[PDB]
Amino acid sequence: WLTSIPWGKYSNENLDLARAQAVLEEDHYGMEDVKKRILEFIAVSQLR
Amino acid sequence: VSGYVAQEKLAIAERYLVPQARALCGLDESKAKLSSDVLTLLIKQYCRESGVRNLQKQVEKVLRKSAYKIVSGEAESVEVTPENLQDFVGKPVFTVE
Repeated sequence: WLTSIPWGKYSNENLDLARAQAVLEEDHYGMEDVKKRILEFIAVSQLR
Repeated sequence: VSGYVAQEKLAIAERYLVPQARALCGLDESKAKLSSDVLTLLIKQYCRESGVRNLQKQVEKVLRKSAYKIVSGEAESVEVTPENLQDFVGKPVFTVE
């Protein structure tokens, strides 16, 4: 159980905003507020 | 320990608070100016609590929203101004003491 835990495995993200635009719009109409927040999140992580 | 005078919170936040959140949002002063007057308007209006925690949330919100305007947006240097402010953090909440 101790050895099983990952220590540093870091799934790589997509980081292009465009592809995030699409995939957010593909599957949920509206609810624009949450879309704006999460998009802002990726936009900042790409920076810092 | 006591509460804090409105100006007292000003003297706090310009030194020991804004730079801290600025290091949390990862920005530098070159692109994310915050005049004193915006802070005085903020603390006078949007948060009336003796503790400083609520002002800490506001100033956080403002900074990271500025970051979103940088990383993809237009301006290379956001400049908060009191007329600008209503954009970033919205409409005044409290007024009628």
